[PDB]
Amino acid sequence: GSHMPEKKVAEAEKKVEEAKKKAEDQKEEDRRNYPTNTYKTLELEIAESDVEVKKAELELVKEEAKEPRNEEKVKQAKAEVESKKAEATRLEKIKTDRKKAEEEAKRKAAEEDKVKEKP
Repeated sequence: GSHMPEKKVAEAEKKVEEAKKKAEDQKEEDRRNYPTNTYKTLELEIAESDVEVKKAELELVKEEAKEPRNEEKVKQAKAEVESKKAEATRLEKIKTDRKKAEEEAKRKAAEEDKVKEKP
């Protein structure tokens, strides 16, 4: 990392704020889809978990180069947030497992909506 590191953490924080803003767009789901209570939309929690690993990398860009440059501690912490990336990616399995489970024969072959595919 480094750069001062203040430079790298500040410029990447501006990015992590757009990342947070888009996860709040999927929160808009988890407050509009409460009405319906399908709300718990793993697409949100996937993005939010991986985005908070990205956040956590910016925190370690400080704790390398502010700092005693005990280079082992950023690297340790990368392996810990890599486990949290694996958790974000394990929710990516849950949205897929949901998708195949909630396919309650939606494709009745008589939905009429098929006209866009088979005119």
